[PDB]
Amino acid sequence: MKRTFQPSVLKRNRSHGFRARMATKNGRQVLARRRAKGRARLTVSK
Amino acid sequence: MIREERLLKVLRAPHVSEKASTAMEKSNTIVLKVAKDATKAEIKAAVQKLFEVEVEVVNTLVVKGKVKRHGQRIGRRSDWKKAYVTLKEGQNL
Amino acid sequence: SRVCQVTGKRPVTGNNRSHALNATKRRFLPNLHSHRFWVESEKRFVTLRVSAKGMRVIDKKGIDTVLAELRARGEKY
Amino acid sequence: AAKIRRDDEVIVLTGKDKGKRGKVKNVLSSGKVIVEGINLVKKHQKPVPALNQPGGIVEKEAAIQVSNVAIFNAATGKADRVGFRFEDGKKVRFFKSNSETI
Amino acid sequence: KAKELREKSVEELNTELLNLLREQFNLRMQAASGQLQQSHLLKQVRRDVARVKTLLNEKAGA
RNA sequence: CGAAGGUGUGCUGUGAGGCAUGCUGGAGGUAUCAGAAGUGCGAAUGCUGACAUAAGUAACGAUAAAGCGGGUGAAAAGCCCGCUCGCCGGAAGACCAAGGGUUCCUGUCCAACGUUAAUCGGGGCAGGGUGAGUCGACCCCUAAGGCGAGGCCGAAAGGCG
RNA sequence: UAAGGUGAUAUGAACCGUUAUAACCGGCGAUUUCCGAAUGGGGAAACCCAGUGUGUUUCGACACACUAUCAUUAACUGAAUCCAUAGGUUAAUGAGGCGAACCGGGGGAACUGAAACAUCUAAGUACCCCGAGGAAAAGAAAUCAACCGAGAUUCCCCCAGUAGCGGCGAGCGAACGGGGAGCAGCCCAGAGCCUGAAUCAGUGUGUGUGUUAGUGGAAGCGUCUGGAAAGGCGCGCGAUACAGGGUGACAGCCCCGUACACAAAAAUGCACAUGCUGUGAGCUCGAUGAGUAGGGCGGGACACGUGGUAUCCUGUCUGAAUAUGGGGGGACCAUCCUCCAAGGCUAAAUACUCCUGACUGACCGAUAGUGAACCAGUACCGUGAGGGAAAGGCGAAAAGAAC
Ligand SMILES: [Mg+2]
Ligand SMILES: [Mg+2]
Ligand SMILES: [Mg+2]
Ligand SMILES: [Mg+2]
Ligand SMILES: [Mg+2]
Ligand SMILES: [Mg+2]
Ligand SMILES: [Mg+2]
Ligand SMILES: [Mg+2]
Ligand SMILES: [Mg+2]
Ligand SMILES: [Mg+2]
Ligand SMILES: [Mg+2]
Ligand SMILES: [Mg+2]
Ligand SMILES: [Mg+2]
Ligand SMILES: [Mg+2]
Ligand SMILES: [Mg+2]
Ligand SMILES: [Mg+2]
Ligand SMILES: [Mg+2]
Ligand SMILES: [Mg+2]
Ligand SMILES: [Mg+2]
Ligand SMILES: [Mg+2]
Ligand SMILES: [Mg+2]
Ligand SMILES: [Mg+2]
Ligand SMILES: [Mg+2]
Ligand SMILES: [Mg+2]
Ligand SMILES: [Mg+2]
Ligand SMILES: [Mg+2]
Ligand SMILES: [Mg+2]
Ligand SMILES: [Mg+2]
Ligand SMILES: [Mg+2]
Ligand SMILES: [Mg+2]
Ligand SMILES: [Mg+2]
Ligand SMILES: [Mg+2]
Ligand SMILES: [Mg+2]
Ligand SMILES: [Mg+2]
Ligand SMILES: [Mg+2]
Ligand SMILES: [Mg+2]
Ligand SMILES: [Mg+2]
Ligand SMILES: [Mg+2]
Repeated sequence: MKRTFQPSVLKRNRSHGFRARMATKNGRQVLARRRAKGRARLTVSK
Repeated sequence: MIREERLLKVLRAPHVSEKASTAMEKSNTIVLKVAKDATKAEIKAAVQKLFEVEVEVVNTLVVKGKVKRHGQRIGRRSDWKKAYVTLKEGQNL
Repeated sequence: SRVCQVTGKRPVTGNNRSHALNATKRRFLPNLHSHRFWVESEKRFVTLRVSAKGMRVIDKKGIDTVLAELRARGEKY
Repeated sequence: AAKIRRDDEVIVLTGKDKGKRGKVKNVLSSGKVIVEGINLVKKHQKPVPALNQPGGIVEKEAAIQVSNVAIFNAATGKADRVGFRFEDGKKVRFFKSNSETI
Repeated sequence: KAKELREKSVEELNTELLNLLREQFNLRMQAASGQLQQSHLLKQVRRDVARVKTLLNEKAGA
């Protein structure tokens, strides 16, 4: 049947994108933790 | 549209292929690799000064580089810009 | 915010204690009022967010003295 | 600061060719040398059609640890050891056994 | 080089820079059409250009 | 002139064990007396890996359906060519968007992938291929809603505008 | 510094270099796209679109520079409203973001313990937030003592699981005094006189000395086994060097080192010296921190849970004296002793480790030790926060097996 993941790049980027992380104090902490963990991909990008 | 330092950097290489050979025989059009950030105007000027022939029109596309896997890892070739540069009827080279 | 521009009085925290001595966290707010002071030396009214305590400071020192403290503090009015 | 150098005549101290002498043909960053006529191997070289090259058993000098050779002091007939000193304003090599510059 | 260069004017070094960028264009086309036997030339030209631009810069800077 | 470990054997200890030695192995081992413990495993529906069992069993994914001649090939029910047969046909055709991202075309190869074989493939490798003033985006314009100089508000963080 | 080189898988190609512009090492420079605080505006990061000024042997658009916000300052402007003030533009200077732990502060849990549970505990812990420094904070008595005296702060050892607090339960838990580390004392609340007089900081120069490259660095040969000798055996030698590593088996004497002795054109640390802009020295006569201390109410902090409860902070209401004065000495009073609040600064002993160098381990040795010995915060999973592996060993040498 119909499953839970229905893609939309526009909505992907608006919810989870780099600029959205940067817009709030807590999203900027998501990036900090990820960079400290040494993640290759901070967010899903182009 | 030009400054010579930039014009000299804009054309990278002839591109060879059946499509490109035919485009020359059939349409007096030469196919090139040009700088990624090159514009049709630059390409036109560049071709006209360096290869010293008159240009009719330039068409351009951007080629996506193919990806190749390698066990668990991928490699990616570079995108580049292709230019279809049509010479005027009095054909040269 | 709930802050006296004269004394710095601001919310502080503490407990409600019941008869059975249950502590629940609470605040104590300052007794603030926006009030218009006539400043003679500037032919003008100045509105300060002041605790009542702060008002008594202004009765004692004079508004000129207290506004001078505001400047030196960098605080604008 | 290198004690053994290209074109030196050296004598082998260690290995199957102990005792033989030969000219250093090149020294490798790995601390190994190729000495003429020393430490030969008979490799089975695969054919390569690019050039229509057939295969063959080839004899080549294989690389030998440089610490397995000594500088040869032709003037005394023996293995020797290098040291450094300054003559004129330039650094030189000299044989330990007889204090002579190389 | 780098001294032969340092003893030219700004006028001359711009001329030489053009000359090198032209040579560089021609080598590129040769290599790209599998006609360059001497692959090593590219790096010498590339680096000459650097040297020349590095000197223009040091002459302007003071 | 063969260490540790592995595998046999002989002797010995009440036992946990010990010593000797054949074979394997190929560079380490360690008496004695002391010293310190990540010190002993069959169980915890323990943890990780490896390998059994059921068993060459069930199954091979819509009951739209196949038959033959020729070809390629080491091999052809399945790939190519041909003649027939059957199925869909408000779709099982064609074209957009979203989403994917080279899967497209050609050559070449078949281990693994493909629920079988595979010469074939959306599989491997290489090369090629996407051409715009007027098709779309960008662009100009706004909707819900978002952000928001100053500003209002809030222990701080911030909320609202 | 050099006779070898153009980083790795990783060959090959074309080349560079050998006595000094090959390469390599270190100091100082140059260049340093785009995104990112991101700062010309916008935005779904690495993209879209501008304004103004400059440039066109072609003066097209393309190129180059500037243009974010906030704060302090200045100049020019400028309302309601006469002056003024707000406002407005421009310029100068600064900030912004990131990041280990330690550090000061604003907020502040619960499971749990009490063999249930609410006072109490956990605990001012976890967490969130703000800010700073190489340390932070604290600090030169309105402090203790006890009629003898001590003499700021911080840290360590005792005092002591004591005195106490406590549904006097569970628990919580001092200080006096003693031994130590370290030690350092100043300024304003003001005018005169003498006047740049001690001090600090920014900073030029000097010497000294560290750091960032480096330089020299002793002494073994025969024989046996073996594929190979560092092993056995023989006889030598160095040692302020027998720390360690490598080399075809275990090497003081083969190689790199090690003991010891040395070295910097350049940048930088720290130190004495010195120039500089600024800061003010000592002297006399002054002055002496008020919405404060105290108090009523509610809370909080003190080991101290309101108790007979001193001391501290203060949300709220009040409110002194002025050295002939005031605080404290654990309710309170007298006596006596002691100190001087309502202004500020201050090094050391103390806390820590993202990082750099050197050295060490009765620490691990591939299911261990990091999650990761290996291209791992990867592959993979998840919309996302987030979660998160497996996986080392031919040989001495590829001699990696021609035919
Ligand atoms: Mg196009
Ligand atoms: Mg063992
Ligand atoms: Mg044993
Ligand atoms: Mg024992
Ligand atoms: Mg058991
Ligand atoms: Mg059965
Ligand atoms: Mg059956
Ligand atoms: Mg069946
Ligand atoms: Mg089927
Ligand atoms: Mg088969
Ligand atoms: Mg593919
Ligand atoms: Mg295809
Ligand atoms: Mg198959
Ligand atoms: Mg394919
Ligand atoms: Mg056209
Ligand atoms: Mg808003
Ligand atoms: Mg704002
Ligand atoms: Mg921008
Ligand atoms: Mg716009
Ligand atoms: Mg922006
Ligand atoms: Mg007016
Ligand atoms: Mg900051
Ligand atoms: Mg309980
Ligand atoms: Mg700092
Ligand atoms: Mg301090
Ligand atoms: Mg006394
Ligand atoms: Mg304690
Ligand atoms: Mg003491
Ligand atoms: Mg002392
Ligand atoms: Mg030596
Ligand atoms: Mg061996
Ligand atoms: Mg006083
Ligand atoms: Mg008091
Ligand atoms: Mg009582
Ligand atoms: Mg004071
Ligand atoms: Mg370290
Ligand atoms: Mg592991
Ligand atoms: Mg193992």
